[PDB]
Amino acid sequence: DATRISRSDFPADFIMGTGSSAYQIEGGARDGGRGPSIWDTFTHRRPDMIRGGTNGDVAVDSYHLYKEDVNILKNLGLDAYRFSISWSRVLPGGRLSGGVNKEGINYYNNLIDGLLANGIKPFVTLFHWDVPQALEDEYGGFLSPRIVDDFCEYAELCFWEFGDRVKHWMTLNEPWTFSVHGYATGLYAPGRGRTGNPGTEPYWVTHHLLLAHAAAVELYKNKFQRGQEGQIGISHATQWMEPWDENSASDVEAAARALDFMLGWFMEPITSGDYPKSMKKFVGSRLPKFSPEQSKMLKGSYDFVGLNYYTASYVTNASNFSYNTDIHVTYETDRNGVPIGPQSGSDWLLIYPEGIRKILVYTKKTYNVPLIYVTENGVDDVKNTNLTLSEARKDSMRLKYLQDHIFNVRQAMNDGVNVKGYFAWSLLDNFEWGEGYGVRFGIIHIDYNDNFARYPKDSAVWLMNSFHK
Ligand SMILES: OC[C@@H]1[C@@H](O)[C@H](O)[C@@H](O)[C@@H]1NCC1CCCCC1
Repeated sequence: DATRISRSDFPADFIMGTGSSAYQIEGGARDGGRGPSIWDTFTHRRPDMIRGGTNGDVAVDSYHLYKEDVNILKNLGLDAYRFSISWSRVLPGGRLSGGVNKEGINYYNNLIDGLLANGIKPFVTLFHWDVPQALEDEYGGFLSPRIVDDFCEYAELCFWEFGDRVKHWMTLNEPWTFSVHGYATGLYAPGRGRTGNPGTEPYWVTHHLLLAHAAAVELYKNKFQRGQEGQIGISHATQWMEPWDENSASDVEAAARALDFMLGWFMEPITSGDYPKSMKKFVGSRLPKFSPEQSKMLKGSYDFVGLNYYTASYVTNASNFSYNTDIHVTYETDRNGVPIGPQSGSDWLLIYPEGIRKILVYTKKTYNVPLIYVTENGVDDVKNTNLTLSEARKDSMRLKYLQDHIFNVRQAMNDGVNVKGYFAWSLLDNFEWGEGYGVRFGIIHIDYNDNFARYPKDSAVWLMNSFHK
């Protein structure tokens, strides 16, 4: 019975928490010296790409309301909190010569300090998609190898300013999503590929993302880790991939190829220093090569890996060039009119709790990761502006979703997966990228009509009751 899952089913030192990213919650987009990110620009110049034409100028105003969020996190009672630093908040021009923003540094110090004063461990992501527009404009951001050294300078600033208090770092969050939705489908910032080339740019972007991650890891391990004694890893997008027909060799290979193109793309480089065999074969000359020094730097470049999980799909074989077609699979939601899971508030999120278990087991089996966190797992409310607060806060479906997924994490730990922590996504309803504000992922409700007033959902209350202390 999943409804009974609690902290006493986990080791005493198992880490529970919640999450956010800077662009999605902070606001103060031009306050306290922040420079623009590619997401400010995308939402400003291309509001048609956003459901409701909205943007993160104000988001849910966590920049000004940080003390209120810390009070929420204290009452919630979980050990940890995962957030990202906005690169163009601390470095408005992305590179050092664009200026060092002291006030932006003070904001993160205030947040870290409030978190530690309340017994909450900060888990901090350097890059959650908000590339400085200055670097995007000067040289194409992640399209250019120039991004590697600038990300390193930025990482080093953060390690220096915060590393005495921050002990868990992640270089990147979902570089998969960043690369694919930014450069293959062109639906997320910087909006390319839909002037862009979905057949070449996602592979260059991912290549530079990997090299940025490698160089920041090397920087931390060689220059900060002995003095600061923290850990550094990375968070990856995952989706469970199931063969459509369990007895079809062709579907078994296709589901594995889908895993290769989503997770393997990033996991194999940090495991053996090269891309998956299947990507080499299907992408060919369009997949960049790592130099021997790059391979050596990438291999084993983490102290832990976080996985982000939402949903699952059946997979079968497919029937000029583009990342989406290179995978050579067709996704399927149903077997004989039975969907793999029911929909959440979003039609792409089919609830399949076993998938987080299979994705954990798969990651240990294939990549032999010694330390794994679930860095994101969560579900969105059905869209409804007709509900009063007593009704909107009864998130039965999210409560069941978390219970079921956390139960599956425990199952994966019984299978031998060394999971060290689990972070629900998200702490607050927030800006859901291309979907804007209508998609609510929070365990804490936001009232968009009244200065983003916070109110806990039943899921938050159950997390506190079941997992506090
Ligand atoms: O959309 C849910 C969260 C975001 O709010 C967060 O910024 C990000 O890390 C994660 N991506 C979901 C993931 C991305 C594309 C395929 C669907 C599922």
